[PDB]
Amino acid sequence: VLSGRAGLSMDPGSKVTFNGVPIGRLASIDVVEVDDNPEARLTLDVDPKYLDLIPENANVELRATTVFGNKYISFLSPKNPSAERLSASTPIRAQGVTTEFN
Amino acid sequence: RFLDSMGHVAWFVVQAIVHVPHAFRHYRRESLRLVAEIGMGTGAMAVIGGTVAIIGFVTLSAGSLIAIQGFASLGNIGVEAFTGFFAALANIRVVAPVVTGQALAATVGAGATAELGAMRISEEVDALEVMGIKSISYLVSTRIMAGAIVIIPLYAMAILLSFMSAQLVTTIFYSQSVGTYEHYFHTFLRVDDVMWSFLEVIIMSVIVMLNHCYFGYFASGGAVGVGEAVGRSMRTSLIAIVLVVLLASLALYGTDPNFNLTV
Amino acid sequence: VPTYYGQFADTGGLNIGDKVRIAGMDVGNVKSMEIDGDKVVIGYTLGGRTIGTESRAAIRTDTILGRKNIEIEPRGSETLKPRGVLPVGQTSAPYQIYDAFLDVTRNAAGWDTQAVRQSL
Amino acid sequence: IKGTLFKLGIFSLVLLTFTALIFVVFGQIRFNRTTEYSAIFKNVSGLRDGQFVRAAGVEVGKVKSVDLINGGEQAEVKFTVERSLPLFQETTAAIRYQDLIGNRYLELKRGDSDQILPPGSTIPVERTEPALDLDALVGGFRPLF
Amino acid sequence: MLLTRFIKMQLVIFLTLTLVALVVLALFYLRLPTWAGLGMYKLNADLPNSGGLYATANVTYRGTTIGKVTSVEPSESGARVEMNIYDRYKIPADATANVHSVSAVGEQFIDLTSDSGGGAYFQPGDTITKATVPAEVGPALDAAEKGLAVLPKEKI
Amino acid sequence: CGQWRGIANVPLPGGPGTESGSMTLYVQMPETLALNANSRVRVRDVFVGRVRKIELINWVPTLTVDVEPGIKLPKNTLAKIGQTSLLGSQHVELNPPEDPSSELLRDGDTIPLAQ
Amino acid sequence: LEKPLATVGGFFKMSVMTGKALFTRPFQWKEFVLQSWFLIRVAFLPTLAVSIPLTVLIIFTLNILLAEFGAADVSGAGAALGAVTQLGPLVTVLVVAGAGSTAICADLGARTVREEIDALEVLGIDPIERLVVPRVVASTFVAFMLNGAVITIGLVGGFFFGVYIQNVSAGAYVSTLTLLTGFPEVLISVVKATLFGMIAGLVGCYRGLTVAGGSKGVGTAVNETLVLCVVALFAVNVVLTTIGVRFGTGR
Amino acid sequence: RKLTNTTVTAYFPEVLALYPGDKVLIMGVRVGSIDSIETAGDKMKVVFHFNNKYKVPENATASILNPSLVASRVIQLSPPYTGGPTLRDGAVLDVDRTQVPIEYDEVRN
Repeated sequence: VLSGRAGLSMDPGSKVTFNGVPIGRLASIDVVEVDDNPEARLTLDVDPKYLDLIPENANVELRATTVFGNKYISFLSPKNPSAERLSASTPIRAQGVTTEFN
Repeated sequence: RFLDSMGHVAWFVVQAIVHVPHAFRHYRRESLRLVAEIGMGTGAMAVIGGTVAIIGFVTLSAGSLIAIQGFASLGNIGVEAFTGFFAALANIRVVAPVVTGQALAATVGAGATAELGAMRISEEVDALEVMGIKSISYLVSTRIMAGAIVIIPLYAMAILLSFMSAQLVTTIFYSQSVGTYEHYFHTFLRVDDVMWSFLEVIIMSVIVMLNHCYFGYFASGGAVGVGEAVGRSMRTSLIAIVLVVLLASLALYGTDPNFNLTV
Repeated sequence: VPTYYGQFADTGGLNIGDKVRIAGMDVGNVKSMEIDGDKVVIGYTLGGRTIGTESRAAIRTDTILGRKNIEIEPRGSETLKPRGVLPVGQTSAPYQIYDAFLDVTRNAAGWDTQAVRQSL
Repeated sequence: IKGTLFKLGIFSLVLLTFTALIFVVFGQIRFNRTTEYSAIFKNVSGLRDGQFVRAAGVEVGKVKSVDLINGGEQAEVKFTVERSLPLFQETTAAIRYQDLIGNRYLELKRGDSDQILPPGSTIPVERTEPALDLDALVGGFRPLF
Repeated sequence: MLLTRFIKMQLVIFLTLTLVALVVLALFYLRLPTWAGLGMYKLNADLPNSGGLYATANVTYRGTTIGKVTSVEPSESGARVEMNIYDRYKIPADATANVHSVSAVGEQFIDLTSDSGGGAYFQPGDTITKATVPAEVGPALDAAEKGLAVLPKEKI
Repeated sequence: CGQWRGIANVPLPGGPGTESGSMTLYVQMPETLALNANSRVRVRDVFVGRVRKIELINWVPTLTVDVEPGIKLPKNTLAKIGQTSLLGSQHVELNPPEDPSSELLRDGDTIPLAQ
Repeated sequence: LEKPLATVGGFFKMSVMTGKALFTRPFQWKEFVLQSWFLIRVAFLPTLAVSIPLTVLIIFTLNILLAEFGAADVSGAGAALGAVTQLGPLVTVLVVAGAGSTAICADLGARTVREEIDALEVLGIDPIERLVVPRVVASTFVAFMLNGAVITIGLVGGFFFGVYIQNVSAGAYVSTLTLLTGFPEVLISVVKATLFGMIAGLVGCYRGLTVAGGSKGVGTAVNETLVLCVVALFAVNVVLTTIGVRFGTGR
Repeated sequence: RKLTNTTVTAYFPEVLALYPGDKVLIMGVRVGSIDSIETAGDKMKVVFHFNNKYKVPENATASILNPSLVASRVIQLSPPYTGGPTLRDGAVLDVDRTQVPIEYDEVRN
């Protein structure tokens, strides 16, 4: 998953959810120099049971759980889902990251 | 030396395990006598309740410690209604199995080591071998069967008394409401954790009984050597119990912590 | 140490052992909370210090998690004897955080927001 | 017994070193030469003894004591500051939150003047300010709501 | 052999203690009938989003617990929730399944709300289609930041 | 002994910024907001570094920051001390400006007070 | 009840005589050194071997529960708290009652059955001053040192395990150790350790001096020594824990 | 424990995080506990008791309170007794004279 920023309180082990239900966990976060600009790259280890359920056009949001808690990766079904299902070779992007308290 | 010592204890544990069916089919009365002895103690410790009373007291102390420290710290922070749930996750996971194991080790394991050392010194092992009777099958396998039969009621009583002590300390001494404590406890406690803890305790008790019977069966040096046997057996039992609980908890909750509060 | 007293309309979530401070620094603790008719008599100690008979005692929220404590502002030249009772009119109760949330949410739930936007 | 004496001495030395390290770590013991200053606050708001004094956020000393002055109207705080750090005539002080649990610390801002404050002086209440005073904030919302 | 009638007394008292301890621990402390599902019927619900609901979370009727959530699993149209409810509680057929959070730290649950509070009752194995989920914290924080950052402060 | 500031301010091993090739920067902050050593240095909110020392030189706090190799930072990077969570820790954000420059921060370079 | 009460009275009288000999008669440096080294060598490796997996288990449980809670930055705080207030004293209780108390009881039972106590007595020497006093002082000294070592090793092992396995932050660990722990906690830990060592030495010596001889006397004596030490130390730990949390750091 | 205190029945529209055995307060001081909570139609009927030492006005308003972020919700009888008719035993409080906390979900919404 590629995003502009990873988001604070997002560390390895953060839950990855589809429709709000956990389907996996975050494995790692790295900084990638894309077009001379640092961006956050997240590696998600997800159980392949739910891959058949997630469309390719799923929206990725690095939302926050509570005011005190940590953040999680959320996948949502779009208005016009694609018949193709995502896999390890499908690049995906995050629509937005919730604003920090700072 | 070291390899030979490991081979000796390996041979002893194999010989004790393989003779369990023979003891079950031929030594039922001896098993019942050992079950009664372990459940009701022996010697001067059998007048105060035996192993049951010692287990009860130590578990009550551990639960009281958990409730006291937890309520104090959470009241100092402010979020003190969680104590109930916290108490549960302190008892099942790390405190009650280990403490029940150490108390069981002390009482039953030291009693078995003393009995077997006394028989070895009094030449009753030789008396058994003279009558053409499997000494290890008659003593160690019967002890193992009695311990496996007796561990489940003992650990059930230990869990019950630890829960009761934590609840009473929190909701009477600190005057917290019983409703909030019961709600958080019964909401954040998983019976799966209790069942896996029971399995951990059964495995730990079998290992402890094996170790203590090994130290008591090969005693030497007269009546003086029995005490050193008891001391070494107790040290080994401590180490084995702690290692067993650590490995079991690492395996069970390594990936899925089996606990959810937030979204 | 001597125990002093005060009259409050409400404890405001105060517990035994909560701090009593003068000018921000701790001076004592809370010892008892008894219902005396229309008021609540909260006993406390001052750690051997002396406050005037015109002192003001205010129960206040210290932290967001819900820790309460009493603040004392000494006034007057007369000295309060041990077991002295401050008047109910010299004591005030806090505004609870849950009261603030209740007020703002129940007021904002009745707003006709489209009308407000149109008016602005 | 000579070898036993040496072994016991070494083992006891190491374990008492560990025990003293525990005391040093959990007692906030410092071994630096300091200087004793004072400051007057209308309200210290939960400041205690042994809490840290930080110069522009960097820890430089510890709070010695707090005591009421002017008949309980003000509180004088006597604190320590590292001897290598010189305070100045406009060097102001404040009391800042450390967390939302109730721990505070003292914060020193250098100011603008270059006139060195002589050691052992007192910072007047004109340039000392309290902490958040959360109850005032929560009660100030009452007229608005 | 043996049967000294003193060992027999120890055996019977130990068996009685065992049975009492096991029954008390299983009924009043672990709630085995509730964990297994004795005297409880199964219900289902469909959610547009999970809302953070998990397994073992309480099922409530206006805040009082009348069951427990057995499983929450993602679906094509949202999330599917399977729960167990005690047979003594009969809920109206026109109820809604609202995911709720007890406080600001967590403890999600599901509340079955029926304004009428009467009429036809749900049967075991049924499914509740009407559901709602609270507003998420992330959208609220984003909305607050956007609505505050647009205000011209110099003009203020 | 003389410079002992506690168990929180001792440089700890492991983590980003400790491996070979990590670069060392000096950040002249106005105030550290009670920051401790061994705090996280974040680029794009990713834990990519560690702050070593928070010594105070001529009454302006200067931080020694170790960042892992393979990160390019323009010489006009903006350093900002922030809070990770309400009931949590603090960190140092190193974010590029809206007009990044061609020149890059080398080892031993300093981020001035203006940035 | 008469026999247990009489045995308790005998133990109290023996402890009183031990204190009188400690504060009146000259101290035995040689026997104190020998018993200190013996108790160290019999309860040093088991101490670490019980403390390290136990503290690793507690740190693992705390980290997973906090990460699920979401507030995993305070993992150090509790990590310190228990490790100073419970883990240290309780590991000391277990490894002292199991190793040192049983060793002392066995040694004094060996001296009793070999008539070395009577051999001392016929030369006019009181057994208590020559044997029991250095043994009790050594037990207290060893318990103190072992408690310190347990706390230090547990904290360091918890730090290393959490950071290098569960990917928690090192700074969030070492900077929150002192959040709930201060002078009251280390003081109550030291008091617990010293009291536990003293009680364990007293019970071990008393049971060793009253061994029943025969062929099962020493084994029964050691078993009863261990059970009594466990029960007494747990009760004393509960009382001292209540007293210590009355003077808590958070309040 | 019966007949040593006074038992009151109160109807609420919602009873969340309130359990039997939770405390009853007057002006912030514990005076009793809660006996039972059971559903009655579209309301929740809560039977609680308070010690007979204290007196409570006949027109009292039992409000459920959440003292802090995490705490045990308590039923507080808001108007302290100053005289006049008193709340007799077996009295029933309807929804018109009861209050409930704000709840976090409503605040977020």
